[PDB]
Amino acid sequence: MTEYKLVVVGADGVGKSALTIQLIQNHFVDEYDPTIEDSYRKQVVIDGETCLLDILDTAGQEEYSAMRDQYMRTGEGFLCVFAINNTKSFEDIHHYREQIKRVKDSEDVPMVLVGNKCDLPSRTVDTKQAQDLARSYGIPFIETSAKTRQGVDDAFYTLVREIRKHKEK
Ligand SMILES: COC(=O)CCc1nc2c(N3CC(N(C)C)C3)nc3c(F)c(-c4cc(O)cc5ccccc45)c(CCC#N)cc3c2n1[C@H]1[C@H]2CN[C@@H]1C2
Ligand SMILES: Nc1nc2c(ncn2[C@@H]2O[C@H](COP(=O)(O)OP(=O)(O)O)[C@@H](O)[C@H]2O)c(=O)[nH]1
Ligand SMILES: [Mg+2]
Repeated sequence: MTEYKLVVVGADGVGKSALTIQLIQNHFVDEYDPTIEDSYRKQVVIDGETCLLDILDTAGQEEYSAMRDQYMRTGEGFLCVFAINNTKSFEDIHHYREQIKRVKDSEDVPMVLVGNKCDLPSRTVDTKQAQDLARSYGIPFIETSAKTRQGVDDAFYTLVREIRKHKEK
C-alpha cells in the first residue's frame, strides 16, 4: 500500500468539507462547521494500486507563519477548489497556486483545479474560463458536486495520478 498526503484548498464556502466527507462517507453533509480544519483517511484501489489517501480539509483564518508554511509543505498534491456560482472563489485560485509553489519551492507541484457545486443552476464561472485557467497552469480541470457525488472520485483519483506522474519525472 502507498500513502498519499492530499490537501484541499480554496475559499471559505466552496465545498471543501462537503467534498471531503462525500469521499470518506458517501453522503452529503450540509453546513459542516466552517472553522474546523481536520484530516481523514480513505483506503481505495486506484488503477490496481491500494492507496491510503490522507486528506487535509483546510479551514480558518488567512495567516502565514513558518509553522503554517511547514504544514502546507507536507502536502504531496493539492485540490484547488472554487465554486461555479462564486466568481471571487475562482479569482482566488491564482493565490492558492502561488502559495503552494512558494512553500514547496517548486514550479511543478501536483494540482487539480476543481469547479464544485455543478448541480446548481446559478452558474457565474463558465466551463471554458476554468478549462483555460487549468490549461495555463498545465493541470487537469474537473467539475464536481459534493451534493450528488458527480466528479468526486474523478477529482481525487486524478490528483493521485498527477502525483504518480510527478514521482516519475
Ligand atoms: C472568502 O474569504 C476567505 O476564504 C477567508 C479565508 C481564507 N482566505 C485565505 C487566503 N486568501 C484570501 C485572500 N486575501 C488576500 C484576502 C488570500 N489565502 C490563504 C492562504 F494563502 C493560506 C496559506 C498560508 C501559508 O502560510 C501557506 C500556504 C500554502 C499553500 C496555500 C495556502 C497557504 C492559508 C493557510 C493555509 C491554507 N489553505 C489560508 C488562506 C485563506 N483563508 C483560509 C480559509 C479558506 N482558505 C483557507 C481556509
Ligand atoms: N448544492 C451544493 N451545495 C454544496 C456543495 N458543496 C457544498 N455545498 C454547500 O455549500 C456550503 C459550504 O460548504 P462547505 O463544505 O462548508 O465549504 P468549505 O467552507 O469550503 O468547507 C454548505 O452549505 C454546503 O452544504 C455542492 O456541490 N452543491
Ligand atoms: Mg470546511
